Amino acid sequence: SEFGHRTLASTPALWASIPCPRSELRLDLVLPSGQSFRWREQSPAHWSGVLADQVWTLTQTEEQLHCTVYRSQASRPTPDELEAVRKYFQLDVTLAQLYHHWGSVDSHFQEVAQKFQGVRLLRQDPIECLFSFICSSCNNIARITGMVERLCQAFGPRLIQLDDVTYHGFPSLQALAGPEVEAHLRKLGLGYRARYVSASARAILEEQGGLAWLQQLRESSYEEAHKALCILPGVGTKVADCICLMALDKPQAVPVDVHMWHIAQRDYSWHPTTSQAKGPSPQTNKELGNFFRSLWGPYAGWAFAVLFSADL
DNA sequence: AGACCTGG
DNA sequence: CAGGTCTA
Ligand SMILES: [Ca+2]
Repeated sequence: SEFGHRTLASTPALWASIPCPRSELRLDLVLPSGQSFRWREQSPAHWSGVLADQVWTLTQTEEQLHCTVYRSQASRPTPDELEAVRKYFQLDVTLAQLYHHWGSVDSHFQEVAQKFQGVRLLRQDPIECLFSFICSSCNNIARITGMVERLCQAFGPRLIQLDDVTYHGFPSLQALAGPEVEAHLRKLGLGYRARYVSASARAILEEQGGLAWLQQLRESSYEEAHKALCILPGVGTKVADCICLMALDKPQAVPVDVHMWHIAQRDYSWHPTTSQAKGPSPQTNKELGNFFRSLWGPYAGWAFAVLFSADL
């Protein structure tokens, strides 16, 4: 009872709730959908992972988001810890309002949205997001999830152990910039991605002014943030957009890839106007990005996440 | 337009 | 072959 991952039923006194309807958030649609790769459904409807440097288990009912944190001396989450959860799901951004706006300017969105409510954007830490997505090229969610997990066990601080699962905080820049990190990462199967992780860690710390340079990009504009991220090795337009959208508060960022094309072509009969090439390319991808921004508005990135989930 | 790294 | 990135 006092051991293993908790459940709302097994340790009722250790859970605290945050008012939140399923219409504003659906854990099963957000946590394993390629935004964050650190969440696991260790027990049906119960999701565990690291948030604000601690381990949490989350589960929801129709009107509540039940949270539980593991630190010593067991205890229900404090009002301040709960705010960290609220900020992580950016609960201040009302989904009902967004769905309504996107649904009123886009018939197709309104159709698919009906069955997929609760899809919103997580507000992730810049470092975790940068290196997690550096590992995203040529990999599916499952592979990415594995690489990120071994990377954290290897270079991340040990937090606590639940059952046979030991949680680790995400690796720091210092750790990732360490010597022989690349060789070590290759043994963990990160392949050529190992080099970018090592190279980007050292580049930020030794050429850009460190952690401050990254975090500070949140106060910077989307165009400026995107441009800056792109100098880092292993980070291109795609990864830069994912980072801007997921960690730098740039909701208008749309990460274009082949999947997005499939949707643009099938559900909007979209095709390139500016660039010559009629297939995916830097110039055409830039258009697709502008197309959806023009269609959905300031939160075009959030809107696509919805379609991205409806397409499973 | 290839090369870079591996399981499904 | 997979959500891409880098380079000729
Ligand atoms: Ca780059």
